[PDB]
Amino acid sequence: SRTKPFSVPVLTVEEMTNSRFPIPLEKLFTGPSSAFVVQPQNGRCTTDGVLLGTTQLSPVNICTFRGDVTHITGSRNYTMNLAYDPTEEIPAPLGTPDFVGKIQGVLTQTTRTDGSTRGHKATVYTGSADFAPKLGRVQFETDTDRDFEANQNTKFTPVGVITHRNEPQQWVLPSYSGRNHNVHLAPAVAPTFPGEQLLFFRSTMPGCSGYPNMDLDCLLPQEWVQYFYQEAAPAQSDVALLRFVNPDTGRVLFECKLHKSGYVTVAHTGQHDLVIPPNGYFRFDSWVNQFYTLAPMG
Amino acid sequence: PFSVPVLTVEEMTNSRFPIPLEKLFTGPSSAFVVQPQNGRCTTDGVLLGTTQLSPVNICTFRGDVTHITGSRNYTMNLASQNWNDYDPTEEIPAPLGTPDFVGKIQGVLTQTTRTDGSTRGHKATVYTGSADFAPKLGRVQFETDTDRDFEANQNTKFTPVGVIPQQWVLPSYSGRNTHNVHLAPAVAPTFPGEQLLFFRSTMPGCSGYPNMDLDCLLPQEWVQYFYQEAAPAQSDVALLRFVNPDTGRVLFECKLHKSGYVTVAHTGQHDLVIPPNGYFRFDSWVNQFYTLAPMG
Amino acid sequence: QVKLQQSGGGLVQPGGSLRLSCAASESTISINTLGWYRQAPGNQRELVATITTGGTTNYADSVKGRFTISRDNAKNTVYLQMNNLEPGDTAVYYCNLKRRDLQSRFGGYWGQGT
Amino acid sequence: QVKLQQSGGGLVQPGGSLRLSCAASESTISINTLGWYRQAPGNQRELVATITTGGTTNYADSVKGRFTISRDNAKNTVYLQMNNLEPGDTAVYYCNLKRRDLQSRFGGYWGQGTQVT
Repeated sequence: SRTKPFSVPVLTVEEMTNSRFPIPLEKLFTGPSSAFVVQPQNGRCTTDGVLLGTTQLSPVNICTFRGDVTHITGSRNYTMNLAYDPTEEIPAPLGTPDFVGKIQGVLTQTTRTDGSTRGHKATVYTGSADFAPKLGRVQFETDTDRDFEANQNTKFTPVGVITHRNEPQQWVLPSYSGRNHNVHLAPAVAPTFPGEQLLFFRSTMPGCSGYPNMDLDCLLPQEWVQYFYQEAAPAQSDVALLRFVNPDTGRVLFECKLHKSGYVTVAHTGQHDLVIPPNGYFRFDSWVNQFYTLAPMG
Repeated sequence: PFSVPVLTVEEMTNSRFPIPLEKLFTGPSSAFVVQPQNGRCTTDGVLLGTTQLSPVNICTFRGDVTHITGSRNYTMNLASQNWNDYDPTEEIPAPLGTPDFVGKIQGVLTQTTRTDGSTRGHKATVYTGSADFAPKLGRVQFETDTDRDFEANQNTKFTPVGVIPQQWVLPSYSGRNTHNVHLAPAVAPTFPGEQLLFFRSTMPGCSGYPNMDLDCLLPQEWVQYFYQEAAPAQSDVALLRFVNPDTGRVLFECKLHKSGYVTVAHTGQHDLVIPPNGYFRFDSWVNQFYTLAPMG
Repeated sequence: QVKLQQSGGGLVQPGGSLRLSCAASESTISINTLGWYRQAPGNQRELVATITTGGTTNYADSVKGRFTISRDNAKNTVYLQMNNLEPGDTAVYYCNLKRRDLQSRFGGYWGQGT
Repeated sequence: QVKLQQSGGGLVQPGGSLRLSCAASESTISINTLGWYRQAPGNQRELVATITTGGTTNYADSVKGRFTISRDNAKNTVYLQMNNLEPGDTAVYYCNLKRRDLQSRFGGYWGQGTQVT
């Protein structure tokens, strides 16, 4: 029948949310991606509203954890059983962290019988041998040995991350089942047009210790994921031409390629932080063919 | 045309605290004044009160810190979410995303030094009922666990986690000196036999025995949707229907007023029992004197 | 968003055999569940057989043993081999695709029916 | 969503005075900025006056002292009293409303221009 028109939310870069961590977006970055594998499992959705990988709709439940917790005796560590069918054809529980690193946050527990509440500094290492979210359990190191009760509802809320810039590695996927392979992964992403690179929506993660690599790049904003999921407009071409427009003056600053699979590319060469007006937004104009040459932007 | 997004209750986010919604509640509201300043938005996409669009930037705090010597407390001067200054000339009650209730909010204060990349994080709390809680003047105070670590002229973020609270009592945005200004109006059922419909979450607790119930008038996703679509209200009331997608059967109906709140036909407190896959659906525009069928 | 094309129906008499085919058209091939259901006179829709991308099959107790579902993920095409067809099997047969989108709440996508 | 209706145009001769009015229509009255802009033949559109619901006024440096903006919250109406008019004030004067909605990013809401000669 008649096609539903395609659209992108009218929002500036600083009004949208990063889809790989529950923080706002900060800038637009571009750089070569051949030296590393870009395969995030969050913020993955096709343009017609089909979620991929471990991507869901709620922007708060990113890198969060929920369940019941058992103390590892002799340590300040605790094991959380996740609340989960391992049979769903997904790489890991929805919202699982899709990068290797040490995430700091708060473990909060509630005791049902009377309403007691508890909170403690927790950390989870996604590259740890005891990080098996696909199997239904993860490990947190806390600051207590007796405070968290058994089989009480416990929530992990993330905050940030803990040789300089050797951690966290954002382009290295965790092993969801352990050390002895991942399944149902979203495809890796690379620009298949000469002179084109990926355009990353970049945020700065909060740091809690040391000298961490606080850059976090996502292919699609969370608001874009929610919008694509809602509208479910079919892709009439393989790539959709988006133009960055100034709403006051109407001047176009640059144009980009929005691929139907769910990533953006620009015509540039080299690492570059895009300088844009604070009120600029992305506007959809047309569906372009496979031979479309983007006008390059400095 | 007008519409509401096809989402279940448990898939949406509370607009007064960055946490997922949990249930639907309804009850009498005569014994308290319902005037929240977050999660307020007209149906044609006009934000009211201290409401903005980011669902993660609710109850957060950004700026620079100064140490109160002899204590573990700190004083943060506020910057807008774009890292610009908070301009108190803005005809808003307080910086957008400000907590709109009295209580102690626990969280983490994180700081980064620009030159070398040193980072620190510390347990912090902010009391919205305190004398030094004056966001409208561009200043808040934080109770920390350190007296030495946080530096000056360095960007600092406060991310909330939970409470240690009077949910329906607004803070004094400029302190105990002045009154609050440009408040979103209080809502109440103006039709006989009707009650308000609250989207209810349970706030995390980190100490003590706090009352963790938090009700919002609109889910944050509804606010984003209304702001994006900008559909003009053709009537005083928008008739919504909660529908089970498996069978198509209507569970109940409710009235979405153009100012931004929902009412149901009920009498007495009740936590609504709903199917997990149900969603709200817009059907038509009806007048204010439309009698809803009783809600189970 | 997703189109479905059925073929291979018809009518046999007791002891006969048939084979149904359903080809899917997606802009990007997804991980989905593809299956066959059937609807009888004055009777509601019931399951015949479903198959996933990984290969998990679920058969209805009525057709368990006689009917066989098969899948080709490269072509996104599902097949249903019906052997020992008996009068209790005369119905309209629908092909269905269910993936991780909004339409999943409402049952997914459907074919014409035979 | 928002409707604006202006009135008060005409022709004066140098040294004269006139007054424009603009009434707004909203389904729910908002905290907003009501103002006047103007565009001259072959010229860019420029600001002449704004005022908020709280009363904050902003004038263009060319019209300070001669032009006076006024507001009525109960009637949701903005008035512009232009005294000591110049031949350089011949232009189309537009009424503008800006509230906290999406449209505000594209310049707010506009009324039908009013010619001033």
